Amino acid sequence: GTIVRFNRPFLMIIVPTDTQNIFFMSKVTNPKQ
Amino acid sequence: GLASANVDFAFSLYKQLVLKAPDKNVIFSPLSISTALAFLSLGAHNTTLTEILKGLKFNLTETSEAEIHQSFQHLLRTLNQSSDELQLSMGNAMFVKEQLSLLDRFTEDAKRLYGSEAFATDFQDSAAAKKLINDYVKNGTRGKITDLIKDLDSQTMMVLVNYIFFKAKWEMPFDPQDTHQSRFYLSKKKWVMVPMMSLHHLTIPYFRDEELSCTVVELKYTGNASALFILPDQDKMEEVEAMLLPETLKRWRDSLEFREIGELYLPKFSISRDYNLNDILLQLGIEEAFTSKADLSGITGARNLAVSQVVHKAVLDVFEEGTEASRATAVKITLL
Repeated sequence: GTIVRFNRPFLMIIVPTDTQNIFFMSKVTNPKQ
Repeated sequence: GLASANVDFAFSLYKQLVLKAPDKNVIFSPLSISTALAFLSLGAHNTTLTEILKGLKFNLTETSEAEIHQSFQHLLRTLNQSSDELQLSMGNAMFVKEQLSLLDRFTEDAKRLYGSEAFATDFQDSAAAKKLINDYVKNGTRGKITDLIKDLDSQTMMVLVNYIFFKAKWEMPFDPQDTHQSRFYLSKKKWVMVPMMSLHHLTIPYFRDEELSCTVVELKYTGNASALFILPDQDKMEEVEAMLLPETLKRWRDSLEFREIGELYLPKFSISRDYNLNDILLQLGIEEAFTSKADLSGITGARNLAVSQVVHKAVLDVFEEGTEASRATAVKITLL
């Protein structure tokens, strides 16, 4: 079984489900700020 | 149309923000920034105007200023839907100095195209003006953005404001009881302890990008919105960032296929960022608007206004039940 673990820097992009567009975008390098 | 420009703009802006602070979290809304600038371009003329539209990544040969503002109008009409478990709202406002004369055309275009409210502000009482704008934003972002405006020149003539509030629930929520303190690697040898949420045996859109050394997964929200997560391999972030292009996003989304995931771990966190976008905008070609040659005569009929500063405040909350994201952009405009 595959495991996806977000325990290192990642990108999060909030997009509409049926449209190629970007509402919000973030790079989380440190979740503790 | 507008979507294509927005994605291009989003990635261009992103790369500039990273260059400014390569070690910090990046949090922003292309939409909030684009909207505020397009709103401002309503009163711009000649080169000032051209630069803004070109800076917003619009192909002025394939689209006209008229089409652009229409796209923003429809966009605003569409977005404002805070009901079906998903709350999404966006508002525009202009705080203008008491007794400053604005062209009727500008005010009308602002109301019908940007749904902008207009508030007469006494910019001479800086402390009062600040609170008014900040309270408007606080109200609009349900309490998330509290201090968008930290200071104002006593020479401020007006401030354009845009805010976006988003609150959605995961289609597949995380059980708080499965959240445990675990390591988040800042670097290969350094880490912090954070609440790591988890989900077991879930089928979601997935794509392992072997070419770019990253994994892409999509976690849908209840409504017409999803969160795309891109996990670069250890030390591959910069490589992925160098490839953040509209064609890359499209390729990723088109390559997504449903796959059974044994386990998924995602940190629970609340982060915020404060930005002075002057440097970034200048780097994107928006220059004249900030100089003595600023041509914003479409606002009052005379070239007596220039942008002094564009700020952006962002907040992101990711937790078991869903996500809350708030953004706000302000364009401070002074006398020229």
